[PDB]
Amino acid sequence: SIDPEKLRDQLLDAFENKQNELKSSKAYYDAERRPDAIGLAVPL
Amino acid sequence: GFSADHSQIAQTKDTMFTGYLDPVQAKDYFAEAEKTSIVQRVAQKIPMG
Amino acid sequence: SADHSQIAQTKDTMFTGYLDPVQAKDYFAEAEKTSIVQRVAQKIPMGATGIVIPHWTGDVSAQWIGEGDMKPITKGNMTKRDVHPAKIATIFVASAETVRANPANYLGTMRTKVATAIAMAFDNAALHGTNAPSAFQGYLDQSNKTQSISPNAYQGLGVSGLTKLVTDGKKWTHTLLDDTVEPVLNGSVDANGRPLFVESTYESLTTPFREGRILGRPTILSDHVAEGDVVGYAGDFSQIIWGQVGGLSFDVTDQATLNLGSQESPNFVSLWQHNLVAVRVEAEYGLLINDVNAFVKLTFDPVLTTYALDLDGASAGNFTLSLDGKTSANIAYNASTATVKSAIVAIDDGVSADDVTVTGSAGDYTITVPGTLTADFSGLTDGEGASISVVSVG
Repeated sequence: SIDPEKLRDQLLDAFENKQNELKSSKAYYDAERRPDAIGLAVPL
Repeated sequence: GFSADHSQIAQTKDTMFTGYLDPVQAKDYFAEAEKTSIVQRVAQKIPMG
Repeated sequence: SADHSQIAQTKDTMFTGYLDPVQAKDYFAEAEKTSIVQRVAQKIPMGATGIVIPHWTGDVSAQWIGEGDMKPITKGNMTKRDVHPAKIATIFVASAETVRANPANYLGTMRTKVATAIAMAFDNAALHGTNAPSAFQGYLDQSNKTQSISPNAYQGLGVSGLTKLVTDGKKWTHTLLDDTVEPVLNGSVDANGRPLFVESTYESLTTPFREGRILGRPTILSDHVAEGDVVGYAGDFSQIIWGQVGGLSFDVTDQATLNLGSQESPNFVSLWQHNLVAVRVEAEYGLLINDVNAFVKLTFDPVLTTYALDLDGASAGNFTLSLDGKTSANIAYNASTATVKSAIVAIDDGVSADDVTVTGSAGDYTITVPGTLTADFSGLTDGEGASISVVSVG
């Protein structure tokens, strides 16, 4: 058994570690700006 | 008593038995509780990259 | 990569290119060697911690008594010896393209050749003691007894050799011979010039070389038991126990880093950086011979034996020396070197100053004699570590 006070805060950590990588999958479907999508021959 | 290998009388002290009759392993009855951060209990958690 | 570097395999002079005329066999490949010791000694179950063998040692005793004559007290006593494993290991390394192509099945060929090299190292470390690890206790060649066999093998093994073996209370159970022994078993004739060991028209192979018996004992044959003057052994092969903690592991990487140099002059190569691949090979063995004097070494005729005498720095009293159970006088712990030679030729036996030799000084003598030599430290006041040992070939 584990104290649910500790388990809550352990699980928000695991959850937020996922959110940071889910950002990448959202960026294609929402068609957001991506560093690799920018066509290089265009002047800055 | 008698000496460690007293020639007439066998005893558990006698060198001949060493490796039989050892003391048995027990758990650590005096272990500390594994302590943990106090600042993580009082400061607000935030996400970071 | 440096082509034909001494460590790395890579596409170099060793490969023809795999053209159609390359023959599917090396038609002159000799068949692969195998361990002898692993087929004659007791295999004992063993783990990484090693094991303890207990032994009894009490003079348990009882006495005749009269009517009412009150009875005596007695003792058992017990002892132990521990035995430990030792690793034997090696690495081989090849270019990733060499692993890909596997030319002439070099990788499979290596994986069998290392296994044979390890099996042969275990034989020689147990038989001859060559480069033996610290953990092994005893090796066969360390025996204090030798018999020559070459003029007539029957008189050799069954009579002369057996006499010097049973006289110590040791016993004969097996005999182990090199394939170079064949032409001294062949012949070994009776006085009318017929051979022993083979039937009346000489078409049959020779009886012991069939793996047949000699005077009830089985004969074990080998292509590699010989070294120096020694061509075989006879003794109580129950006195040998051996163990193996795990089979040959093979472990493989492109990702690790090796050193191609020695430890103090290293040349680190990342396998990933040069795109090499390496294979680790290892096994753990253990061995114990209960005592090495349970075996008589077998040789051709004129053999002569060297012994090293070591008093462990003891500082007053006398030792004494014996050949064939005949016993010399007491000799001082510091006696001048020619004294030892004089005390040996003073034995009631045909040993003489032209055959016997000695070198060294007080308590570090090396003795050379045409027989079974033993030493007694009972006359020595502080000889509490005193010892004698048999010297190798070199």
